[PDB]
Amino acid sequence: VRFPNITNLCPFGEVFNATRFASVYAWNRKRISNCVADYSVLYNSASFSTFKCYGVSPTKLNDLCFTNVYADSFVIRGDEVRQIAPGQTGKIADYNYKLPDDFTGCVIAWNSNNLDSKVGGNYNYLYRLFRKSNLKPFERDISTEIYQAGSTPCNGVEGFNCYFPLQSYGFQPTNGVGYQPYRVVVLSFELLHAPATVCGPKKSTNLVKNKCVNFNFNGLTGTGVLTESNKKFLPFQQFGRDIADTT
Amino acid sequence: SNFGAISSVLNDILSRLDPPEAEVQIDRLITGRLQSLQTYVTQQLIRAA
Amino acid sequence: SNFGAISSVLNDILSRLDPPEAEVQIDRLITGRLQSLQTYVTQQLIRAA
Amino acid sequence: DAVRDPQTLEILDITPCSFGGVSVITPGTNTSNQVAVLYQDVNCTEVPNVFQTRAGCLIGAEHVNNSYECDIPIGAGIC
Amino acid sequence: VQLVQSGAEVKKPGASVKVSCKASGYTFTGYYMHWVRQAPGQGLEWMGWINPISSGTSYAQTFQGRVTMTSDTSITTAYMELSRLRSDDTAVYYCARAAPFYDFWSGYSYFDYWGQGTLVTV
Amino acid sequence: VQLVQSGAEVKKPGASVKVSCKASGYTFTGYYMHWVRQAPGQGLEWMGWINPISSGTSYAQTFQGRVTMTSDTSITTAYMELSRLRSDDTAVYYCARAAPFYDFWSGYSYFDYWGQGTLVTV
Amino acid sequence: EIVMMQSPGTLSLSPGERATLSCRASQSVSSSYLAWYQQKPGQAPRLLIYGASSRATGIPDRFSGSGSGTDFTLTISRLEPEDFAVYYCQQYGSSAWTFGQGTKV
Amino acid sequence: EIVMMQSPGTLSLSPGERATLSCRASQSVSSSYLAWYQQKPGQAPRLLIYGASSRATGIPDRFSGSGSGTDFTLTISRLEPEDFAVYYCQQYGSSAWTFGQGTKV
Amino acid sequence: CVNLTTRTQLPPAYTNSFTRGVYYPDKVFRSSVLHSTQDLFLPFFSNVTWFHRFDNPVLPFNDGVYFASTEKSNIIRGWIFGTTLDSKTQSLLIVNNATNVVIKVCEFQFCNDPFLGVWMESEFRVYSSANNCTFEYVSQPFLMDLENFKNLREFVFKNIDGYFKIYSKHTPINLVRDLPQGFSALEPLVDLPIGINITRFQTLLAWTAGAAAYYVGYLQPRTFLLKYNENGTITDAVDCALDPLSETKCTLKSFTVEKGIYQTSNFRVQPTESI
Ligand SMILES: *[C@@H]1O[C@H](CO[C@@H]2O[C@@H](C)[C@@H](O)[C@@H](O)[C@@H]2O)[C@@H](O[C@@H]2O[C@H](CO)[C@@H](O[C@@H]3O[C@H](CO)[C@@H](O)[C@H](O)[C@@H]3O)[C@H](O)[C@H]2NC(C)=O)[C@H](O)[C@H]1NC(C)=O
Ligand SMILES: *[C@@H]1O[C@H](CO)[C@@H](O[C@@H]2O[C@H](CO)[C@@H](O)[C@H](O)[C@H]2NC(C)=O)[C@H](O)[C@H]1NC(C)=O
Ligand SMILES: *[C@@H]1O[C@H](CO)[C@@H](O[C@@H]2O[C@H](CO)[C@@H](O)[C@H](O)[C@H]2NC(C)=O)[C@H](O)[C@H]1NC(C)=O
Ligand SMILES: *[C@@H]1O[C@H](CO)[C@@H](O)[C@H](O)[C@H]1NC(C)=O
Ligand SMILES: *[C@@H]1O[C@H](CO)[C@@H](O)[C@H](O)[C@H]1NC(C)=O
Ligand SMILES: *[C@@H]1O[C@H](CO)[C@@H](O)[C@H](O)[C@H]1NC(C)=O
Ligand SMILES: *[C@@H]1O[C@H](CO)[C@@H](O)[C@H](O)[C@H]1NC(C)=O
Ligand SMILES: *[C@@H]1O[C@H](CO)[C@@H](O)[C@H](O)[C@H]1NC(C)=O
Ligand SMILES: *[C@@H]1O[C@H](CO)[C@@H](O)[C@H](O)[C@H]1NC(C)=O
Ligand SMILES: *[C@@H]1O[C@H](CO)[C@@H](O)[C@H](O)[C@H]1NC(C)=O
Ligand SMILES: *[C@@H]1O[C@H](CO)[C@@H](O)[C@H](O)[C@H]1NC(C)=O
Repeated sequence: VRFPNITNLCPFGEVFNATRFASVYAWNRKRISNCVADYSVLYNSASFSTFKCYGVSPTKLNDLCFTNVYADSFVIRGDEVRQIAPGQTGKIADYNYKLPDDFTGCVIAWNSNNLDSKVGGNYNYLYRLFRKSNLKPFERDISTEIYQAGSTPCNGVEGFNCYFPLQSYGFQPTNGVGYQPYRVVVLSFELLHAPATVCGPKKSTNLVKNKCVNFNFNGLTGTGVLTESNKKFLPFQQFGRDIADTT
Repeated sequence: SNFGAISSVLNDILSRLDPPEAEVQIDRLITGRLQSLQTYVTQQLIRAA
Repeated sequence: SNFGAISSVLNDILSRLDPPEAEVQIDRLITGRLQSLQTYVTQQLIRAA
Repeated sequence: DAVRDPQTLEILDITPCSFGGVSVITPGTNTSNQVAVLYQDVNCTEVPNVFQTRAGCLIGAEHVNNSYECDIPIGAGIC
Repeated sequence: VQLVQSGAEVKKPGASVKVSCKASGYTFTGYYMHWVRQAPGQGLEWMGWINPISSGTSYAQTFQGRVTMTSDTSITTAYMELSRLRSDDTAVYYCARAAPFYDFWSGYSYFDYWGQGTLVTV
Repeated sequence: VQLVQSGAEVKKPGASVKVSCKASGYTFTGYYMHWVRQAPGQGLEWMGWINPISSGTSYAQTFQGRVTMTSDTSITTAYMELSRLRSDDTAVYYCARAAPFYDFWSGYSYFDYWGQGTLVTV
Repeated sequence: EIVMMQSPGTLSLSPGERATLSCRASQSVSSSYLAWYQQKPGQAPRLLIYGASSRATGIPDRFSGSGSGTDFTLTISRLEPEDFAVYYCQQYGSSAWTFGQGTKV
Repeated sequence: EIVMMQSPGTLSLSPGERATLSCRASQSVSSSYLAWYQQKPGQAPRLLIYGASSRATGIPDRFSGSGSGTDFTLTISRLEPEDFAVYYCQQYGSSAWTFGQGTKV
Repeated sequence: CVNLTTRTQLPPAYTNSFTRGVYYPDKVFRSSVLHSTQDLFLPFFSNVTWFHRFDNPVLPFNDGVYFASTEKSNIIRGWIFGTTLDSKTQSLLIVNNATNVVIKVCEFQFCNDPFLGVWMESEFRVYSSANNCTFEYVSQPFLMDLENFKNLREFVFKNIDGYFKIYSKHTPINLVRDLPQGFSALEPLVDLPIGINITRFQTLLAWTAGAAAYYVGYLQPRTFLLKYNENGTITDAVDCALDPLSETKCTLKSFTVEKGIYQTSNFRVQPTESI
């Protein structure tokens, strides 16, 4: 088993215990790279109500390497948590935060009623209610242009068939669970044929040559015999392929 | 070829997914690879003739 | 033939469904049409012989 | 292959837009990089030394009245 | 659902008056706040509205250029500010709740909740 | 969330005192019960904790071997039993609620609810 | 603009009896945009009927409405002392809310 | 073990004014483990600030906290009669909860 | 900022891209093979816009761009990328000054005639205001020499899936007036993880004019057959959409075509109206 000899941990906690979460219409994105990602901490936690992985299993995350991890975060209403998934429709899935159908990542959510609700109502959390068309996966739209519902141009003015596109969640401590705020973190795992920069907490072993071994090179796995090569890899090339286009 | 699978590489499917999901992706590769192999053999039987 | 698809007509599948659903229906037509075409070619190779 | 128009009850016939295979006629690259192209079972009025033959529209080859032994077959007696 | 208005005000002609309306029991930004005036012995007159989510407004032509409507969602309160007052403005001012124009059913066409009126004398 | 403690006690040196703390308004077993002592004119001192789900404990070294903490989930009540009392133990004893050590956010690092203190004189 | 006219200006009847109030309009009004309000002396108006005929929440079944076009009515099947108040018709159209002059019961 | 030190032991100011209290530590403290409590005479302490800067539920926006390392503060933007109480800093580390000596306002 | 007005106004020049602009499409070593890839490439024999003077307006940035410079005295300094370039949106600035290379993705308010001046470096008049920094890099300091062409530098700029990808190649050149004929491949230089909307870009040059010229082409979705030699270097390529012979070469997966007739594609009349 061979992984880059890095020891710094990934700033996941910095995403999860942030004082302020974004509105879903204007969700935040943090790029995570060049670090060790321990996902057992997040998964084995008793604090999350939702922890759903798509594309990967939650118990194999620590054996994987990714080129990049994105951590998207926002607050939504409890009933809308089901919309943060592949293949969903609804006001959040369509106008605020869209996940691709081939999404690889984990959706993590927890009830944050004790942080985000106010007695008179917390009106700082917004969602897009109207949009001319659905969002593309991972698209943001933070405009406040008046939505034209009819055939008559609005010219920036609200009125009959002219709507302000955003609306607030009136988050109150007395709301039922489906109306309580949830903090959502979506971890998107990018996999392209490039150096991996985010790897789980795997220990490396000594390199063994001229013997049949089970190997794992920065996420590349297989069985074979490792020998010294006479191939001239260019400084940027990480692996090679045969005529058959196999490693 | 993926044949509809998330990956053409069997080891990658197995490194990411657990059996309840991995089997679905593997079935797609088996169907395609079995079909490709059957095509090869049929052509060799005709060519052999 | 539908081959399990909602329609034998590719344009009708695409006029009603979005890609996340259309692809499933299209895969059924591709599998069936590809199989039908392979059957035709195999018979022509044997017949040609 | 036919449809009745929904506003005026006219019957229209529907045919596909012209299509066909495209074949490239070439001496090997050891001799020349000049090529001729055959639009198979296509009219020379549909495609855009233009020779219309049974095999299709042959463009880039000069048609001559001198017969020779067959070299690169086009089809329908034409090489 | 409650709408609670400020107490009575007495102003000189040419002055300006501000009448608050505190909302509770509902999502403040989900509704429009309208104001309706009732001069003594008269019927009801619509003045205009404020949409708290965007602070969007519309005014009746009668008060257009005279009244400014604002709101503050942090305290779920609507304000009417009527300037250049005249004796003809002596009236009871009510705040009223109505649905936004996007309501599928015409909830914007009527006022389902009213605050207690605030008497303003000029 | 309420924490309700027993009334004041007066003991002779060498005696033992038991102070109850009844919890309500939350899942009892989801939190640790901590005890904090405050001698007159002094600051607050942490004594230890009891985890009701397992009756697991930890004590401050100062009271280790002197205090026993128990609980009874059927009546959602925590107990402190402080033995071998001395005059230096005259203090107000508070029960306090904190999250268990598995809380993702450090809810175990602080006390969010306190009962009324119980004065114990020795 | 549109004139909203109610009739009679004053209705006079006894408790226990039936009352009908009418609202006429210069121009045709969608039934969905017609509403009725009750204003007791010293109190804010409260909604009775909306959409021409639908009762507002908390309104007794004694109240009903109907109408279309230019002609709408409010009917009280049986009156109680509380019903001897001023009733208003209100309508939405264009971009404005128009009230009638009110009828006293 | 770690010494928790607050300063000044006594603060003196008038209602309507601003106050700042400090807590110093012998050793570095994660901000996530620092908390402040208010104790009015005759009452149990109640949480104000946790995680160095987060307000506890029910705490007025007048209270805020900040700090890192060995240096933490509690600030009251404007004082009311209720704020003239004893404030404590508390920290978690190791396997124990340590309080400062308290400062009186 | 300074507006330079002493400039002759001539129309744009155009040149032939020949077979330039090919880059390594991936990070995998392969050798003694012909590999077919679909990516954004500068089409062979494409129409390249050619600039000299102090010529450097804002140009479009589309799917990606190809940039090349011919110099004898290091006049080229760098590039500005963005959507509006006036602090309203995020923009990318890459500059090579006398002491180092700096890359910054701060919100900049750019000059409408940005430039550097120089033999020693002195003036720097690229932007005024700059805040809202999201990314920055500064290269280890070095001293740059500020005094026919000798140096050819080629760059490819792509903006895909959050990365601004820079590929580059340096070779000698020896002409007075043109872009060379021949083939070389551009190796990746850096992958910058910057999620910037780039639709426009501008070139920075370093009163008098120096001796330099630059060329701008545009990348298109094309299929290329790339020839890798024994050491995994791309030594040749076929643009499969250039002409019918190239199409045949791609179809047969070879750079050599034998005498014969090959079916390489399918002709189809496209619809012109929607009824
Ligand atoms: C928000 O969360 C971060 C990170 O939290 C960490 O990762 C999560 C996924 C969970 O596993 C957490 O339990 C885990 O702490 C906080 O920053 C980090 O806090 C920890 C714990 O105190 C620090 O560890 C200590 O480091 C010191 C050296 O300075 C050692 O002497 C200690 O023995 C111990 O190992 C860790 O270094 C620190 N990391 C960083 C980058 O600061 C963050 O403070 C927190 N903020 C709030 C308000 O809670
Ligand atoms: C360079 O010239 C441009 C115009 O091409 C100047 O930009 C204008 O500045 C005036 C103020 O003097 C504004 O009112 C115009 O709206 C601006 N026009 C544009 C297109 O932005 C620019 O200020 C000049 N720069 C310098 C240093 O002189
Ligand atoms: C080349 O660019 C670099 C990067 O901006 C310049 O280095 C900075 O110079 C400023 C101004 O004196 C300093 O405050 C920064 O601390 C420097 N940054 C670094 C990393 O050292 C450099 O001065 C520029 N060179 C020239 C000739 O203009
Ligand atoms: C509408 O369709 C009917 C079909 O019966 C046809 O007779 C009529 O002429 C059409 N009108 C127009 C304007 O096309
Ligand atoms: C093909 O080209 C080679 C030179 O590369 C030459 O030696 C050979 O004779 C040529 N053969 C034919 C048939 O032209
Ligand atoms: C091509 O079109 C012409 C009419 O312009 C017609 O006379 C000729 O026969 C057609 N040829 C073929 C092959 O269709
Ligand atoms: C062949 O000869 C005829 C005359 O008999 C002439 O009309 C025709 O154009 C010639 N064709 C070619 C290809 O030269
Ligand atoms: C490039 O396009 C322009 C505009 O049509 C044209 O004038 C010029 O000759 C073309 N140059 C080349 C090399 O194709
Ligand atoms: C940075 O962007 C925010 C908007 O997200 C804006 O409010 C802020 O003023 C910008 N910073 C500066 C220095 O302009
Ligand atoms: C870049 O900005 C333009 C507006 O000038 C917009 O139309 C386009 O969609 C934006 N591209 C992206 C990726 O946001
Ligand atoms: C490969 O590299 C070697 C140097 O190790 C060189 O001698 C040889 O000519 C190169 N081969 C090719 C095809 O460039």
